[PDB]
Amino acid sequence: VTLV
Amino acid sequence: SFHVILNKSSPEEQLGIKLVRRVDEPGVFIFNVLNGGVADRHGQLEENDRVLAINGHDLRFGSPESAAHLIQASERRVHLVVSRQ
Repeated sequence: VTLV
Repeated sequence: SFHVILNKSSPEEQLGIKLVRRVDEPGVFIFNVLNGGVADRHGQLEENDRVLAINGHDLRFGSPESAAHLIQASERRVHLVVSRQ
């Protein structure tokens, strides 16, 4: 997952 | 689609959203929304929402990495165009  | 505007209190502040890609379909999708973060407090975004654009930059066939970069690039305003099934 990519945290933004 | 619909519009969600989130504002960062500082340029390095995260929105508190985890984004993912899927093997079987195009798009950037919300995996989860972190409790107490900017997106959670705003309240509108839900898991599985698709991020179609950030600040006018198309992400229909884009990547979570691009989304992160675009969110970071804004001083404050993050305008998301979102779709929901």
